[PDB]
Amino acid sequence: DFTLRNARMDDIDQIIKINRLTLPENYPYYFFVEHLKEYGLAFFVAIVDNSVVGYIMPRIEWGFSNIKQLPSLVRKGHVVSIAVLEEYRRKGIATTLLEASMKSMKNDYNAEEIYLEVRVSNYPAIALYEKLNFKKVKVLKGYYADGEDAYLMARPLH
Ligand SMILES: CC(C)(COP(=O)(O)OP(=O)(O)OC[C@H]1O[C@@H](n2cnc3c(N)ncnc32)[C@H](O)[C@@H]1OP(=O)(O)O)[C@@H](O)C(=O)NCCC(=O)NCCS
Repeated sequence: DFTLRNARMDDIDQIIKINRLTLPENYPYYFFVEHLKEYGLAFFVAIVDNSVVGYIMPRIEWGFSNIKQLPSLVRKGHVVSIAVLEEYRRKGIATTLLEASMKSMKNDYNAEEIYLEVRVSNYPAIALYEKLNFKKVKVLKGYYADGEDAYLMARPLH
């Protein structure tokens, strides 16, 4: 009962409201637009009833590796943001978004790994990443503004 496709500039508003509704980290419009162009092949939306109800926003970076079994310097895919509207959760959306984005990160921008930051209290997110074989590879102490820690979580791509 849903549909995956690459993000397009007319989704930006839907993407923004979802961001505003779901998350405390509320980037200005131009931030989504810029990533959408730079890394659009790996930028996906989830669609139900011709509405956007979930999105994933990537950045591709180059720098030091997060993971033991990778080389020192690497191309890495950074999940900057991912949200699904509360009404539509547990229906497999965030798993699919991550999978599409990873496949793209790998085959479109040559990522060797994909990492992210997640609040240590965000149990259902942590559960989703571990299920897709992300591992906790660092605890960022007092990472968020309120002072909450994050786990940096990461996973190689071959
Ligand atoms: C809710 C959220 C964590 C996952 O979205 P989702 O669409 O439900 O993801 P999925 O349906 O693909 O869930 C797949 C797995 O993630 C875990 N998971 C997802 N929602 C969960 C929930 N309420 N409770 C416990 N585990 C959950 C589970 O391990 C699930 O596996 P399973 O259903 O086979 O048992 C998150 O992506 C979201 O939409 N909103 C929360 C926003 C947030 O706090 N952080 C997002 C960026 S850090």
